[PDB]
This record gives sequence, structure tokens and C-alpha cells, in this order.
Amino acid sequence: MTLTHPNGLVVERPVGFDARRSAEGFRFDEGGKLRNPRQLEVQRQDAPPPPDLASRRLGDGEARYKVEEDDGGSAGSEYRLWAAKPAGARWIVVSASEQSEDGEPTFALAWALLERARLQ
Amino acid sequence: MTLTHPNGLVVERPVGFDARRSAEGFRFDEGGKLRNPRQLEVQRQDAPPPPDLASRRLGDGEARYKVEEDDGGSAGSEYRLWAAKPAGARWIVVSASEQSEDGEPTFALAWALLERARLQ
Amino acid sequence: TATSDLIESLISYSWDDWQVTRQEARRVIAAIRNDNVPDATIAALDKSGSLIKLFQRVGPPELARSLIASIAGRTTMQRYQARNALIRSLINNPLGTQTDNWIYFPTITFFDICADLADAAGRLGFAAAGATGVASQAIQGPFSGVGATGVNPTDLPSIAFGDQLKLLNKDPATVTKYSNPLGDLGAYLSQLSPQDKLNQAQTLVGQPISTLFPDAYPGNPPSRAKVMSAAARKYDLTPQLIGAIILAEQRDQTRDEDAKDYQAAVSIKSANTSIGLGQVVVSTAIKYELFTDLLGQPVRRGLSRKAVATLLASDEFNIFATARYIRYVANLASQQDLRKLPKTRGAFPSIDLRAYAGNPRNWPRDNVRALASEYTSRPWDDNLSPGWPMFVDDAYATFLD
Amino acid sequence: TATSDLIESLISYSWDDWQVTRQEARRVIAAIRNDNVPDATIAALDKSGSLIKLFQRVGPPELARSLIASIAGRTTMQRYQARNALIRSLINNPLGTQTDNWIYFPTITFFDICADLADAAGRLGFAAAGATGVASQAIQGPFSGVGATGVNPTDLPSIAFGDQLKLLNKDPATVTKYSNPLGDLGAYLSQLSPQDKLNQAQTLVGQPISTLFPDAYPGNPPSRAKVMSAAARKYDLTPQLIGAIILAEQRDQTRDEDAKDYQAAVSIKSANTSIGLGQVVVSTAIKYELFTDLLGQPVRRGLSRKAVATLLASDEFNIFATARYIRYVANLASQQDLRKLPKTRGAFPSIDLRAYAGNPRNWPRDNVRALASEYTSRPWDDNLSPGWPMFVDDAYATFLD
Ligand SMILES: [Ca+2]
Ligand SMILES: [Ca+2]
Ligand SMILES: [Ca+2]
Ligand SMILES: [Ca+2]
Ligand SMILES: [Ca+2]
Ligand SMILES: [Ca+2]
Ligand SMILES: [Ca+2]
Ligand SMILES: [Ca+2]
Repeated sequence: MTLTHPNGLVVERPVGFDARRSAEGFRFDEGGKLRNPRQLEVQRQDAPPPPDLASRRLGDGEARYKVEEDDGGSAGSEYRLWAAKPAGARWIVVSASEQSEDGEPTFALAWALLERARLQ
Repeated sequence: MTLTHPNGLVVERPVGFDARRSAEGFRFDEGGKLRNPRQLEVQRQDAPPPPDLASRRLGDGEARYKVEEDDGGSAGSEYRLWAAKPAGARWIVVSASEQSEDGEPTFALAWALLERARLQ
Repeated sequence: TATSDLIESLISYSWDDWQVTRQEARRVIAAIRNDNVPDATIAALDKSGSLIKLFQRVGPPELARSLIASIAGRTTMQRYQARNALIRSLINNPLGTQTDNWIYFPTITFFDICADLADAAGRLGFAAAGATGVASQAIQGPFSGVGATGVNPTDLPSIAFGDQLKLLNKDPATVTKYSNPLGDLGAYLSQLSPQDKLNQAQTLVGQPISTLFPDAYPGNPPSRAKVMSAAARKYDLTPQLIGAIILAEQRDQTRDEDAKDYQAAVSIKSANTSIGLGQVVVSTAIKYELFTDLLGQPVRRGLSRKAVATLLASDEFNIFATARYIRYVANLASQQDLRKLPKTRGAFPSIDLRAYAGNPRNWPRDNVRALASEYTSRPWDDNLSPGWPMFVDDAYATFLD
Repeated sequence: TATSDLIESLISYSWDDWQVTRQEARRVIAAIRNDNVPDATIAALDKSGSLIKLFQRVGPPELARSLIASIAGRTTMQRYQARNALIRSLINNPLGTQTDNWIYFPTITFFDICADLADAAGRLGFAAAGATGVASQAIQGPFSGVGATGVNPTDLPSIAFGDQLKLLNKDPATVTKYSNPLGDLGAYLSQLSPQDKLNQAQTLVGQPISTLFPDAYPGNPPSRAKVMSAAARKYDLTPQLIGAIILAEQRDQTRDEDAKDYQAAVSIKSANTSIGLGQVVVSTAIKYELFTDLLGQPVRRGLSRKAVATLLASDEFNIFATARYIRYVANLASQQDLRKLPKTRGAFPSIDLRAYAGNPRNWPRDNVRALASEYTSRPWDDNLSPGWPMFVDDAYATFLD
């Protein structure tokens, strides 16, 4: 329903994904036997984002985001996302994979998982 | 708010228009000193529509309609709607006009006036 | 001639010289514009086989436009040689001038518009250059279109994809953004002082025309005022009538509306929008041949619909189109019978159908008011605009004084 | 030769006859293809000065395309002579063959492609006319792409304008419509009988190739089977492995994805989409030179990105590209450290990295599965498609019978 790690992090699980928790926090893989499964992942980070990160006004605060691209296969190129937002003294990081044929993916689901994510 | 003619016609007055009861019904002219004001017109009548005219469901009933277009001026072309729905053995008619530079207007208002009209 | 020789050395290739640079090209165009004997100069260049060369070697489209336009406009009995030379030049590289704003004029047609335009301008008295009066800096709201702004509608950025989409769905918050900006016309005038009114009028009329063929003119482009004067003369109007009609239109025009006006007319839809200074409607331009007095019949016949819509975004073409259509409306009214026009007599009791046949100076003020209605809408259908007559009438006051 | 003479009469001008009818051209393109001494004919045409005339006189791009394609691939000795004549006839940047689908191929590039292709099919064994095996009538949903359909993506209508805009706006419901049609791959396979599976396989492989260069072949185009065979021989695969990869691609492919696939590759965006039977990515075709075996170094260098995306929609070029890329992926795998690929071995424990260097006949099934994963995605990054290995394996079994 509404996952809540012990280390303070409280996120709202995405419909249709396997809720599976990792030491740092949570990890999300898309259910079904899909050709191109999306796969998010949330953690409570301490260290700040590297200097070069771009910015987008996400929600009411700001977000520091990086976007990778690599040669894939016939499902299109690999696209890895990376974005963090101010969470008190630390940050709430979202990590999202995806292949695409039609240029950079919107990441609607990876952003909604950062806009909602708060801390205890 | 709700106009009731002595011949049974009851319509809802479009917000922002001058209501003025005519012989067979009502006549609405758009409020203000506008360049391109909408002119609407509901009335009742025993006669049927002119022979041959497009049909279309108008909510739960039919509607006989025709849209004229003519040369106008800098404000666009003149568009005249002519629309009639059955009210049992009689008919409710709506007329409407307005200029458009951008092709045929929706006539959203004129239609909401035919759709909501009633007899009794 | 002297100018022939200078051009021959600027375009001629030598052992150590294989391109006509961008700067030699400019020197060439300058030399053509500043020549005292343009016809002889061209015959010379033809004699030497270098006329054709000249067209092939002055290269980027923007430069070819200036060259072609300067020669189309300055040359009388040699026009043909120049034109042939140019046709013969379009083999291989037929792109020519047909890029950007001029995408809808075939290079040869661009030549022909320039020649006719320069003839018209001299014959009708608007060839002479205009002091560079200042333009408004507005980019949004009423009076921010080309009238106020001098920024040509074909120069405006393409409407973003998001917006073109909402504009196809007919999403009203967006159709607003891009349609007429005023509602209460009276309310708008209330905010302007006698001075603000005057300032606008001067802003409108004092600018050089925003023209697509600047180099068809002997020098700098004419003031709009100059052009309105000339168009008044041709159609037995007054430049104050014309200006009042246009100022009325430009008050109810925004920069975005200019963008939408033009781009919808040259998009797939081929819209029948009202365009430019006087808000002339494309089909009406064609239907009433509103460029008659600036363009020969041959040239007009070949004009695509989209070329006509581009011409309306050129100030001189729009002014003349506006004037001719006004003289149309007034004329159409002279033949009408006032008895059959009850609501009209009602709204403008002093109206005088006969007087319309002649000059606006001998018109009752109700003839202007009525014509204002019958310009923003269908002429003489007994359906009147309630707010436009007072709105055009005010602008007329400002111009009369 | 008998043929050169017939042609000579058909293209010669007499008094008051200086045009080559459309009927005459067809008889000439016919006469060429029915020729038994096509090399001698050509030389006997050049000996008359008729050979330049020929290319000059056959004008409409569709017929020039057939004539050039035909002569390019029926000549050997005299091939250079015909190519000479062609260049000579290209006076003044004529259109030539460079219209329509072939718009990204300059006329000399079209000739030079039919030449290499005709030679490639003889040398590699796919020149022989394929049975006119029949195609599906489907126009949407899974398995409605060119593989099922025979309808080339470059013949598909332009994507409706409202839709183009939504796609540019990344509208979910609209991207859904023009992307991969399948979600749950297992479900898809369940809802097919083993007999439905067999029919898709037969329909894929049985049809004549959808080729952009039909007339480069001696008679009718080969069957996809025939081309796949030749391609498996060339890269040490088997036509069953090739087939299974493509059938899995074509199941996750619709008509609307075929249209999005190509049109986005050659629109202003120059997109990096997967195009054609084997769903090859445009940039990947270039980086790995996936046409090495049909076209020479000369021709390939010249090819614009869009030419390549357009070749990718030609079944034979696609099949060869697909096969080549597969052998690539297999090769890259024989060079790998299974110990540094823990997920990979977790998922396919019988995987035999060494045997990937040889023929698929000798691969463990788990090798077809892992290669499927690493064909739809990055090869050998130790991240896997969960669905694609069972999906391709299923197609494989169907072909193995
Ligand atoms: Ca030079
Ligand atoms: Ca306007
Ligand atoms: Ca307008
Ligand atoms: Ca009217
Ligand atoms: Ca003949
Ligand atoms: Ca696909
Ligand atoms: Ca694709
Ligand atoms: Ca992978």
C-alpha cells in the first residue's frame, strides 16, 4: 500500500511493481514477464549530489537530476535516470531504468516517486 | 435563471446575456458593447423543420440542424446555426450566430439551450 | 557603364580568385542600388555574358533577395533581360530566394512582385523613404501586433507544439491566448487618455512599413503614413479613415494573434484567417482581388493561396488591400436602399447612402460608424456590430482632430 | 544485338515525333529484362550513342527507377559503360530516381545500390524468384507489421497530424498506440494455438521480400526464406535462429509502429528508432556497418543517415543487417568471462560461452535464450530481459519443429 522503511523513509508504492526492500531502503521491479521492465529504487542518502547535476522544479522544491544513455538493443537505447531532492539534513534519491526507441523517457513514475517521498 | 413563456417554453438563460421574451419564445443578446457578440434565439412551433437537414442525437433525443457560413469582415465569417428538437407533437427551435476567424464555432451555448429546453 | 565594370571585377573569377565572397556580394548590391543609370548597366552586363554569372554567384538566399529586388525595382526597359538571365540561372540551383519567409514565392515570382511593386510605388507616390519613427516594445496584450510593433507576422517564432495541440482541441484558455485580446471595447478606451490615444496613432503611422520586399524601394522603405496617403488617393478615401480602421484593428490585436493569424493560413489547414495591419481575410483578398493596384494580372493569377496570405503580412500590400476593400464596402452601400435596411437606419439615423460614393470628407460621422460595423462583419446585412462603430469612431476622432 | 535494335527503334526520334511514350518505355524496360545477352546489348547501344539517349528519354522517376535497376543488375562486362552513360544524362540536376521512397538516394547512388545488390544475391544465393506466398490482411495489433503484412514501412501514409503532435508531446495513450503492442509476453503465447504459431512463422518467411529495389533482381524478388538462408550461411547461423529473432520482433510490432518507426528516423529529429523486420536501430546499423556484405565501401560511405534508415526498411538489407548483428552479439559473447556475468549464468546455467563462436546447431538452448535477452537489450551488461528469452525460444521451437 504505502511502504515505510525503518530508516525514516516513507514512499507510496507504484501499482504493479514488486515491492522489495534493500539495506539502504527500497527497490522496485516491474511485475509480469516483460520485454522491457522499468525498475526504480529509492534510498535515504546522506552525501550530496555531485556538482554538475541539472535542475527541475519538482513539486514545491527543487530536484538535482542526471540522465545517462547507452547503446541498447532492438527495444531501443538504455536510459538510466538519477535525481535527488532536499530532505532535511539528507536527501531522498530516486534511481530508474528503462529502454527506449523514442528518445529520452518521461520518467513520470520515477518523478512521482520522489515528489511524494518524504521523511519521518 | 429559468424563463417560462406563457406557451409552455421553459429554457435556462445563458449566464451573461440579456433575456428578452419574443412572440413565440425568447431572444438572448450577449451582454456588453462587444465587437463580436453572440446572438441566441429559442422559440416554440407546431410546424416541423425544413425538409432534409443533418441529424444528431442531442442528449436523449434528436436534433435537426444546419450550419450556414458567409463572408463577414475582419472579425471572420458569419456563422448561423439553425437547430430544432422535437417536443412531442410540437418543436423547440434554437437559432444562433457569431463570427469566427478560426472556422466553424462550437455553438456550445446554443446547443445547451436546445438540450435543456422543455414544454408544458 | 561605370557600375557595370565595378560589378564585372567583383563577380569575375581569376587565377587567385574563385568565389564571390559575402562581402563582395554586398558591395555588388550596394553598387546596384546606388547606380544612376541602371538600365544601361544591365544591358552592359548582358553583353558580357556576366548577367547570368551575377545571379549564379551572389549566393545565400538573403543576399540573392536584395540583389534580385534591387534590379527588379530599378530597371525599366531592361527588366526582361534581367528576368531571362535569372530564369536561366535557376537551373541546377533552383532554390534561389524561395527560403524562409519567402518559401511561398517561387524565385521568378519574387522577381515579378518586386518589379510591379517598384512600379506601383512610383506611380502612386509611396517610393520615397520614411524617417525611422519609433515602435512599441510590447509583446503581449492589446496593441502589441505588427501595427504597434513593426515586427512582421512571418518573423514570429512558430507556435510551440503543446499550444498547436490545445489549439486543435479548441481548449478555450488557449484559443483566448491567440484570439482577439479585447472584450469591453468601451472599457479599454476609458483607460487611454487623449495623449495615449494620440501616441498609439503616431506609433502606428510613423513607422517604416514592415515589408517583405525592402529592396524593391529606391532607398529605405516608406512610412506607413506615406503608404496610407497613397492608398487614400487611389480609392477616394482619406488617410484618416484608413488609419482609424487599422488602429481599431491593431488595438484588438496581440503579437500572439499575429503568429496564429499567419501560421494557421500556411499550415495544412489553409485557414481563412484575418491577417496583418487591416485584418484582411485571405479568401476576401482573393475574391475581391485586393492587390489589383500593386500587382499585374499575370502575377496575381499565379499566386498560391499561401502566397497571398504572406503578402497580407507585408504592410504596403495590406494597406492597399484594406483601402481597396473599404472603397468596396462604401461603394456596395451606395447601391443599397435604406428602406430595406431598418436596423441600420435605427443605429445611425444620419447615415447617407449616396455620399458613400464619394470622399469621406463629405461623409456624415454616421457613415464612418456604420462602415465600421460593416467592416468587422458582413457588409449591409442589417446585422450590426454593437461595439465596433464607437471604437473605430474614437480612433477617427484622434486622426481628425 | 536483337535487343539493342528493338530498343533503338523505340527510343529514336523521327520527324515530328520527339517524345518517348509511357508505353514505349515499358516495352524498353521489358525488352531489357527479357534479354539473354544484356552485356552485348549495352555495348551495342553505346556503339550507337543510343545509351546516353536511353537514360535521357525514359523520364518519369518510376520508370527510370525500373530501367536503372534492371541494367545495373543484368550487366557485368558492360556495367561501367552504362554507369558512364547515366552520369552523362544527369544534365542539370535532374530528378532522376530521387523521388518518393528513394528521396534519400541520389540517382548515382540508386544505380550503385542495384549493382552491388544484384551481385550480392548471385554470389550469396538469393537471386531466384520466390513463391508469391501470401500475406496477412491485418492493419493493427500484434503481428501486423511488414513481417506479417508485406507492406513496406516507407509506403505507409504519414501519421495523422493531430497524432504527430501528441507523439511530440509524449502523450501516454498515443505513444501506447505507436509502440510495441505487447505487455505480458507469456499471455500472448498462451492465447495462440501451436497451429497459430506455425502459421505466423509460415507467413513471415513465405512471402516475397518487401524490397525497395525489386528490379535489381533477375525476375521476381526472393522469398524471405531464401534471403534468410543465404544470410545464415554467410554468418554461420541457421535460418531458424534468424527467423525466431525476427518472428519475436514482428509479434511485438504493428502497422502503426512501422509508420512511427520510419517516419521518425527521417523527420527533422533524425530519430534513433528500430526499423524493419529485425528491428535494427539506425545508429547501430552505422556503427557496426551492418550492410558490409551487400554494398561496397564506396557506396556505404556516401549513405546519409536517412538513406540507412530507408535501407533498413528493405527486407533483404534488414535481414542481412539482423544476421550480422546476431553473429556480432554471439561473437562478443565468446569473448566473455562467465564469472563476471553472475546474473547471466543465474538465468541460463547451461549457457555455453565458448560454443557461441560456432554454429547455432551446436548451442545449448540456454544460449538462444540469453542471446535473445542480449539482442533486445545491451549485449552482455549482465542485465536481462525477463520476458524476451522465453518469447524468442518459443518462436525458435516453432521453427525447429
Ligand atoms: Ca572574388
Ligand atoms: Ca484581431
Ligand atoms: Ca485576426
Ligand atoms: Ca454586418
Ligand atoms: Ca516516339
Ligand atoms: Ca517493435
Ligand atoms: Ca521499433
Ligand atoms: Ca542486457
